[PDB]
Amino acid sequence: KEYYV
Amino acid sequence: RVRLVQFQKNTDEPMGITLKMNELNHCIVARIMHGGMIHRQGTLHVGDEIREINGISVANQTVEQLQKMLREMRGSITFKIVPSYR
Repeated sequence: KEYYV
Repeated sequence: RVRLVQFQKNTDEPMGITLKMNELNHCIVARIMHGGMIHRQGTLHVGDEIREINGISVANQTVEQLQKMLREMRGSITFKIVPSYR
């Protein structure tokens, strides 16, 4: 899954 | 093949990128929010692989640990990356 930073 | 890049994180603004792990357990820049901090500074581009953050190896970190580490970090930040090519 994608992860926001 | 490996490049050292630097950027400045001096506010509470997010980096404005999304990360993903691929089949080799490599940390890949998946999307970059236009107008966000990384986009403005030009530091990373889609498909780049992050190897180290301030000399800290990404390989033995979970995605949550990386997310937390990056959210809280401030100042001059160095990434060791494997760049993608157009």
